[PDB]
Amino acid sequence: ELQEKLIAVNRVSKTVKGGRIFSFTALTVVGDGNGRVGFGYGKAREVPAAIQKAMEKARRNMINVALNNGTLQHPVKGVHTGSRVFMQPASEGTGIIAGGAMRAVLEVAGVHNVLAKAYGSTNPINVVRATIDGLENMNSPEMVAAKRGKSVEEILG
Amino acid sequence: GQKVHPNGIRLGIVKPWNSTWFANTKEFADNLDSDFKVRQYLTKELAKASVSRIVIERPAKSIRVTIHTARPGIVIGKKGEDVEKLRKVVADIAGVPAQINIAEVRKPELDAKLVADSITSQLERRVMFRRAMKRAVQNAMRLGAKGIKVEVSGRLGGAEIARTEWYREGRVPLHTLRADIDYNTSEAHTTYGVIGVKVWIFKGEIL
Amino acid sequence: MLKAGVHFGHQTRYWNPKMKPFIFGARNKVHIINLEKTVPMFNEALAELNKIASRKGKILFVGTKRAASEAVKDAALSCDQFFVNHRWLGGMLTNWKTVRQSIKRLKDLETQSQDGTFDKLTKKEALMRTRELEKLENSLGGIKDMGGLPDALFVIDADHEHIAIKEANNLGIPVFAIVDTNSDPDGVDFVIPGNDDAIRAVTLYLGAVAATVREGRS
RNA sequence: GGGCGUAAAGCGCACGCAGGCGGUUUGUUAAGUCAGAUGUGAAAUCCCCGGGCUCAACCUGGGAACUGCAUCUGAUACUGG
RNA sequence: AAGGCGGCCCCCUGGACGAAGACUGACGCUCAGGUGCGAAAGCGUGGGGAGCAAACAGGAUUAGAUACCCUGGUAGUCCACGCCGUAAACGAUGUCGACUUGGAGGUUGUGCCCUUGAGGCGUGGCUUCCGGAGCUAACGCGUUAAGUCGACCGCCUGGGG
RNA sequence: GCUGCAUGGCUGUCGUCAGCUCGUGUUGUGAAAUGUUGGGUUAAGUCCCGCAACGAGCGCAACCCUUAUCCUUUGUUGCCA
RNA sequence: GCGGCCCGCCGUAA
Repeated sequence: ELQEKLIAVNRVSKTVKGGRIFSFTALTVVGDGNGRVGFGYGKAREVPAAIQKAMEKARRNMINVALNNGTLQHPVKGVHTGSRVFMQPASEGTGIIAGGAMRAVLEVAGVHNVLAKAYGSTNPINVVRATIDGLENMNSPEMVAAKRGKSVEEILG
Repeated sequence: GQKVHPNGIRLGIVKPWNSTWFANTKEFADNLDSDFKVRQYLTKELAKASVSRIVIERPAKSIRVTIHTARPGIVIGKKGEDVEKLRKVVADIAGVPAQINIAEVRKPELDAKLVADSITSQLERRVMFRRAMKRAVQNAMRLGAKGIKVEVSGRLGGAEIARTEWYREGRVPLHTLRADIDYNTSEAHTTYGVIGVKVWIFKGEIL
Repeated sequence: MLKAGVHFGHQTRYWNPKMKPFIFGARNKVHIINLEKTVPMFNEALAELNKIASRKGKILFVGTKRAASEAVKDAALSCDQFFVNHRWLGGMLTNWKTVRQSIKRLKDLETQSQDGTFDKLTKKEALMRTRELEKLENSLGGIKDMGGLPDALFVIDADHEHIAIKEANNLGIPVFAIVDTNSDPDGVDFVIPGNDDAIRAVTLYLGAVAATVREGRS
């Protein structure tokens, strides 16, 4: 039932006295239908082992996000060490418009009508933090009222 | 050339022989020639059968052959007609009376020669090399073994230089001589060139 | 509670600023703990882990600091509890599926105490086998037959056992720790302020805990 | 809707005219600032609501905008006098 | 203020700081263009010249040595009065104002308790070194921020050319 | 007959040198690190103590051959007390 | 604690 996606497979090398030894690394993201999402990065000597080693470590770390009818209304901007991201909610009928990794993450997260743009560096690992970027700090419409000690109506206005 | 051969270094301690008999210095050459001729002739037609090894003994007056196979049904064929044909043709080869005995291989995925033949026959028909040796190792460890190692080298479909890969499990200590290792090899006349296979099986120590 | 037999923090020179509201004005250049505040939440924290014992809490104790090292095992095994007292291994909780086989190894070895020299009488194996068996139970004495994943956990010294606390947070295991003026509340803050380096105080704490946990089951 | 320790980038260091910015009130002030209404912002184009050419490009009807500019009155929290 | 400042005595003169009190009443911050002060080397005129030492001369070493080593050695380094206006002129961090967990010190004012002493309660200024949150590509910085903000100014836009 | 710079097997080689790696878990965005480091010891990653490591595999040694002392079985073609 | 001793043709293994 969980949705899984594979993004990047790049060879990585290390040098020793006898020469160069190679390795493969893979980055994968695992998501539920409507809010649970997680990603995993796994080293290995061979590609299939890398995939089967990243899958389970991506399964363990699942994080929930609040959203309604395949979106949630918030102009959220996310920042990381090198990459900078920004996404905003769409109205309806629009698909999902975003970059490469962003497309997979927003697809398996459960959002179905959103607008997003990627600034800065385009390395897949840093932009994969789009989850942690805003979705972790995503704000709930009733939670704001709860912490302000008011009802949802007055907050909505 | 780095490794001494495991079989030779253990031939007298924890290993049997393939042809135990006696002959003086005069009749060594013709005896060996007859042994080789019989072995190769038998190995030719029985390639379809899962033939493991052939044992030849001379009780100072006769020739006897022993065949180890996991598939005695085709080895004998429908009935003794195949065995009678083999005995008469080997009597033609060696005029001395001959007896044919058939052994049994209980575990086809044992007998490193047999698994080598299986994997090379798989590689004959254009299959990528990873799956074949992987499943061979899986079968070897599934039936219970304290060690397993497989080696392959040659042109693996690419024009570049020949590479060499090996997967191992358990313990396969070749520096301890009491340990029994089933080691053999085989080759296939592939389109890009001859590809050799090596297999080691550590059944267990012999005390 | 009122016996005033518990000493106070190490020294104002070695003090952690994260514990400002749990302090009293120093008068001999030594911090004084606020016993008027230690008692209430200490009892309110005794409450739930007394209740947890009703759920077979399988609580553990860590006292590998040689000041309460002998005392922890006394309160340990009192009702049913367990302990570790030598060389806390790194990640035996997170990597439990690996260190489990060491418990299995000990459970295979101690049977050879009944027949380990009568199968073969070689004197060479006896000494090293005995030393290996003794070494294995020196650090796994209180864990020699656990099923794994203890529910609760009790700590004598926080910073001295920060590795255990960090190994507890990731797995969501509640923690009960005696925190002195040098440590800080970071883990599952069932904080128990009090002098960790005082045999009288630690013995009193252990006695109170052991009495509390005993009635958890019945 | 960028940067200036090591990737490009803080004047060698000071004084200082013209400029930019302005502690806390009290009252006037209506300059900026905010709300109205009045006249323009042609036609033509674009959008919307539709029509007629076999639909259609093409043509046509009405509304929207024409983000501005001008005048009178009101508002005086904030900046300015 | 920056460049920088060292035997002792005298003369003229500038700034910061502390404790307390009195007074004036926003008179403030930053500044394009302007003005002044800027290490060493170098230039002009007149004095001085112990030591050292560009240039230069011999002697060595080396395949060669034009250099590193040795023996000598003029300008200069010094003084008076004028130019020059550049330094890795570096904390490679522009000037003001405000807020944010700790510490060990050093130097210099001042108060109160036996001040007995070198005790402790403090309380201002400037400095040195670790270090939390936070920030950073990382190295690292961290109340003397590269943390959170406001005002003004000066600079940057691929590498060579 | 051509092609060891297309190839299987077979050798030399550093070098009989003592090192070389993996599983799981923890540390950093990352290449990677830890284990394999520190105190003492061995011919040796041979061991003991301490340590975010806990364990594993090829390696080391050993199990092989011959020789160095005597004990048992048996004396031809071998021995003569 | 101070004597001295220079160079290595162009492209090449995934």
